[PDB]
Amino acid sequence: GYSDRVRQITLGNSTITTQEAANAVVAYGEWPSYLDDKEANPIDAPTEPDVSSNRFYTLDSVQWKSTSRGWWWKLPDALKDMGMFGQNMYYHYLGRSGYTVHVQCNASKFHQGALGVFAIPEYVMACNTEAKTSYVSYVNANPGEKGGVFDNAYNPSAEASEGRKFAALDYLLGCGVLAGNAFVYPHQIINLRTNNSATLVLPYVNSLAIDCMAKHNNWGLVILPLCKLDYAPNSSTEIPITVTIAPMFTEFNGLRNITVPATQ
Amino acid sequence: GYSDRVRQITLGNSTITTQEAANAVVAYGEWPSYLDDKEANPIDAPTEPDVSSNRFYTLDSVQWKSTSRGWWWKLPDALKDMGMFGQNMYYHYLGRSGYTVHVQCNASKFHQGALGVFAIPEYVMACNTEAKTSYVSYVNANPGEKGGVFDNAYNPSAEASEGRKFAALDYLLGCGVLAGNAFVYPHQIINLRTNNSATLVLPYVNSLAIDCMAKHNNWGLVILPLCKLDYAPNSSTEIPITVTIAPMFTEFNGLRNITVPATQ
Amino acid sequence: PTAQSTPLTSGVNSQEVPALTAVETGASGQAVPSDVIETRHVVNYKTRSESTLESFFGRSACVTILEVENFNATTDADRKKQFTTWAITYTDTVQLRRKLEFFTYSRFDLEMTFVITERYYASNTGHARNQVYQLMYIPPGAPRPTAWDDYTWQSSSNPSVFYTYGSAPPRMSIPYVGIANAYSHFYDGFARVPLKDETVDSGDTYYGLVTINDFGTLAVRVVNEYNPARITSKIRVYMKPKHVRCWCPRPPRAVPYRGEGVDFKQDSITPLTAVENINTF
Amino acid sequence: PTAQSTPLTSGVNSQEVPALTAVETGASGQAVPSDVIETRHVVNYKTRSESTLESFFGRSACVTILEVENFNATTDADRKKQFTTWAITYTDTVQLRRKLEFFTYSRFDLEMTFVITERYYASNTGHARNQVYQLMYIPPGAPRPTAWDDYTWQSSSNPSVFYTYGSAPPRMSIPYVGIANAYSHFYDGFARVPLKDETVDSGDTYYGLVTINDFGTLAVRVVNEYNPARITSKIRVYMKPKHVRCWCPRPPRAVPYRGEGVDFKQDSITPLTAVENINTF
Amino acid sequence: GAQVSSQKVGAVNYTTINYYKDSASNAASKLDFSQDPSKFTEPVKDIMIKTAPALN
Amino acid sequence: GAQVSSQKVGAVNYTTINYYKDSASNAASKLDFSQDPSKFTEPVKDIMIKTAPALN
Ligand SMILES: CC(=O)N[C@H]1[C@H]([C@H](O)[C@H](O)CO)O[C@@](O)(C(=O)O)C[C@@H]1O
Ligand SMILES: CC(=O)N[C@H]1[C@H]([C@H](O)[C@H](O)CO)O[C@@](O)(C(=O)O)C[C@@H]1O
Ligand SMILES: [Ca+2]
Ligand SMILES: [Ca+2]
Ligand SMILES: [Ca+2]
Ligand SMILES: [Ca+2]
Ligand SMILES: [Ca+2]
Ligand SMILES: [Ca+2]
Ligand SMILES: [Ca+2]
Ligand SMILES: [Cl-]
Ligand SMILES: [Cl-]
Ligand SMILES: [Cl-]
Ligand SMILES: [Cl-]
Ligand SMILES: [Cl-]
Ligand SMILES: [Cl-]
Ligand SMILES: [Cl-]
Ligand SMILES: [Cl-]
Ligand code: NA
Ligand code: NA
Repeated sequence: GYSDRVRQITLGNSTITTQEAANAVVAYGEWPSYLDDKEANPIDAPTEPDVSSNRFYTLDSVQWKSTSRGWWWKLPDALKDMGMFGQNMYYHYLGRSGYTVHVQCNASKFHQGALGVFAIPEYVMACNTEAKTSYVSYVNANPGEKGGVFDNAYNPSAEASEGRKFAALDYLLGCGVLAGNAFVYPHQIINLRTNNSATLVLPYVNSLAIDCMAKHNNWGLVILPLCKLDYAPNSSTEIPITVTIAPMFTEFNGLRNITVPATQ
Repeated sequence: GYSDRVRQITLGNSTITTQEAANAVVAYGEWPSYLDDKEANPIDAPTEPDVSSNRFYTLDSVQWKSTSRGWWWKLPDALKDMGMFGQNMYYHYLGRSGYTVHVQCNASKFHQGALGVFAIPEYVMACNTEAKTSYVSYVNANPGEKGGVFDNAYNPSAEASEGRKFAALDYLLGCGVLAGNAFVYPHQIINLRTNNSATLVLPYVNSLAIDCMAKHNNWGLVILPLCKLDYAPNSSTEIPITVTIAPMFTEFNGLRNITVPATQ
Repeated sequence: PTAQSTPLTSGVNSQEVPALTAVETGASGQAVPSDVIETRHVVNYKTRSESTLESFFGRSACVTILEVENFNATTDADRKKQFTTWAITYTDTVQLRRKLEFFTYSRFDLEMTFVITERYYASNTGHARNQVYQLMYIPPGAPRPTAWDDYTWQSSSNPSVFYTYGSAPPRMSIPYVGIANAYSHFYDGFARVPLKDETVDSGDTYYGLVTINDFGTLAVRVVNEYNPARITSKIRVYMKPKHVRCWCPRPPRAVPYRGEGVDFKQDSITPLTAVENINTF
Repeated sequence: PTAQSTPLTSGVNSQEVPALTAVETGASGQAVPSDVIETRHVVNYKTRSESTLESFFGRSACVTILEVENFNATTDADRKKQFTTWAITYTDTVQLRRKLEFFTYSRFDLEMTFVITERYYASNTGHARNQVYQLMYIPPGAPRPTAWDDYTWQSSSNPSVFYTYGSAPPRMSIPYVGIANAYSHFYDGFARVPLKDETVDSGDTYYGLVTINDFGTLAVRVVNEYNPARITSKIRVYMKPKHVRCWCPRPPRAVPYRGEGVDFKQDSITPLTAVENINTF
Repeated sequence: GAQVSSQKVGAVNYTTINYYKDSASNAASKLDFSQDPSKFTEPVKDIMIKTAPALN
Repeated sequence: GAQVSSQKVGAVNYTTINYYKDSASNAASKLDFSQDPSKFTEPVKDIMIKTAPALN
């Protein structure tokens, strides 16, 4: 009865079902966990918000078209305005979190296409001016739940002030490496003939036990069309991709007044 | 190998197969049985016709259209002219029977629609004149294998003599209760995307051990389109619904000359 | 016994999927909160005591209102006002009937209670001595009265209760008296089989329980002879099913009754009030 | 158990100083006579039996007076006099209310008793036969009568008591029926949260227990039809809390009530009578 | 022939004696907490395990 | 199921039988002499000994 294709995930007051999964990935074979006393750093008693924040948040959906070049988000950035997770994040200097990432994309037995879904630690991307290096604004680096898109062209700006955004060039993974090698990162593929969802469980990954969430994204989430969407009755059709992410084993230190980042 | 979707039922010289079932219902959790000595009433040695009568009889098929409002039959009425069951029924004053009801409706993976299939004890229906109450002719109450149909309008007769039939109003289940609550009765649903048949096994149900079959129907069988038939290439398409019913554990008392009911 | 307590549960990431089912099977949804959320432990001490059948039916309900009078009657019509007869039923009123009709069959003993009230018809005709009432149960076959003072009221075998005005409401128990093994609230059939070519009328025959039911008759009189002052009385009849069993549940009555059957009335078959939109909180 | 006996004590000359304290702590004074005088031994056999909560509340108190009449009503206003409805509460009167309001929360069963009285409206319209009353408890949601003889009085499920004039005052017990774990005598809050920019009226909304309390309705009628003589009746309703628990004591009401809330009236907020001087024996 | 039974709790026993020779005269039946919703909510021939697929 | 209890003395036992199936129907609760005035008269965190200084 039980199947690699059928799964339920419950976190807090939220549940996901899928009937066309393809197993699930646990990044680097490690489930998330709380921070042990023998690896701890800040000494204040941490806040562990548990069910208030460790639950599925669904981002705004994006549309997959035959011409789409792909999508990216950063974490914890994409969830910074999500319910109590966002509040706990911004009221504290320090935070750590794992995640369950559930990417959703159904179609029909007559559609075709394949999405690579990658979780990338320290997903540093190229800037869009050749007058400077590492020249990206905080606002452009941290788009929140809307994330960003890849392009198949690189057109760096005439003036440095206009190029302070990522050059998200698809085939170089926005960072000067070949996209065909992205499979070294934890990943699944949503191949429409096979499955309609990808599930990745991510431990906290960093060179520190805990860090400043508002300064530093631990993971990138990349969705790249490896094989373009095609549908014979209408090649211009679009199908939604929906991203739903739950923080897990969240832990926060250094409580004070709320952080309100710059918006422009 | 074995599956909730694949079933064989053999009674007497008759067998049914289905490859897209959805389990089977045993009404009120009780399989039919013969009448025990400690619950018996008439004292003559009963006739138990066994395989001659306890076998699948297939009624005339009906056509499901996008405009159909539903169908009803009564039991044992629907089987009164069926082989040796009918003969045993009419040669005796008294009879009891359980049933296996198998409703059949296949389509395609591109059709949609859902039929509620309900077995209703004492399915008393409203009459079609407001000049009288409980004013239904024997002939109209007992249509036999052709059964009857529901309507979505109630148009009671101008004169009492013309309204001596059921007002089979669909959303009131032909009896002044809301059809959405019919699920309190033993039932299955034939939802075309899921299954192509319904199977209900019915014990004898009455306030007596045994009764006059020619006077009294113990069960109603109701088939209501809960979601209309739709098929994109031809919205006017029709698909058959076929009803096949086997008496079970039949037992008859009070043998005499044959009952021949009025026909007009 | 109590209603269900809730166990402490966390989350899952599993091939076990209790949130999904297939109601085509005829099974209702079965999942409970612990299956689809993280739950705390809550001990449930609450019970379903008041929804047992005995509790649901454990009330004396008014089933009819009868009228009788006491005065010097000089016409046939006025003589017929000196006593009343009523075929025993629960269909004169709607409330108890609807509750019983959640079920197809039942078995119970009955407590019957009566409330008897009077008023003066007029004020210029003196007064009236305190009245005694006779309520006689006439089982099917026993002779029915044609006058308030005929021989039937001697009631040698029929049960009668003599009630004195102003005394406590009278009351008696009746056993389960059905000739079947349960009462039928619905009967999908007829009292006889009409046969081929018979000359018996088929145009004015009825259908269902009305063709087979007969629980006898209640006959009521004022035992006193007339005073100068005409007194008019009402007798309210109450029924409480007790020691109750029921079988085969049914959807409850959704639209007004229009008689003893299941028939409905054309101007009263629209119970739902339409909502403004499918998205109306 | 008895109140405290007094021990034999003499005097002291000591660094122990029970006469001094510091009530800033929130503690009341604790010293007793033996601490500050020479005392004899006195055995105290007296008990605090009559100040237990059960004893303090162990009385049937009148909480309202209802009126109903029986006559031939020909106008809407007069038809409405043939029955009465009353939202069940203890705030129509002041005495039981004030006693209950020594506490913030309570839990008790209720004994309800009724005293029913009549008088003739006039003397030139003959007489009236003895009347039977129906007192029907209508829980929240159940249909309320619009006429004295409408269908609601059949009372299949609502509890009703039928009372015959001149009989002993009728009486019944009611369990603790609160939907919380105790009754609240005071509720510092509202029934809903008004939200930012909503169009719901905020100018005519209320505050406190009145926004959340609902113990249903008592409906009363005379069951009899009209006599030539109009009869007017009063129904006094009595409540006795029994099996009582209470929590969180409060200062008692010091000034007149002016409604169901804690509000006070400008002409009645001077309870103390001024003394001539601070030195007035 | 007195029966002593537990009362329904309020905010603990009571006594009953039957006075009449017919059981129909008796007061209400004692609370019966029996139930089996599955005869109506799950009257299926083959057992359905919640955590399993309803159809396999 | 008769309960025999001490009466309140006058200027010595009595008998009670409960007739009803609901405890709400019962007569008054028996005298409960429980008390703990200190939860209102001395609800202090640190014990205060009368003979000692209230503040030291
Ligand atoms: C039932 C009814 O309405 N009775 C009324 C009678 C009758 O109408 C007449 O007496 C018949 O002629 O008249 C009264 O004025 C009366 O006698 O005092 C009032 C009384 O209530
Ligand atoms: C309530 C009341 O005051 N009723 C009084 C009536 C009415 O005022 C008139 O009958 C109405 O017209 O008058 C009386 O003289 C009477 O009838 O004997 C005295 C009686 O107490
Ligand atoms: Ca045989
Ligand atoms: Ca759970
Ligand atoms: Ca008489
Ligand atoms: Ca001393
Ligand atoms: Ca009246
Ligand atoms: Ca399941
Ligand atoms: Ca001191
Ligand atoms: Cl955001
Ligand atoms: Cl036929
Ligand atoms: Cl006589
Ligand atoms: Cl007489
Ligand atoms: Cl609406
Ligand atoms: Cl009534
Ligand atoms: Cl009357
Ligand atoms: Cl003074
Ligand atoms: Na429990
Ligand atoms: Na003492």
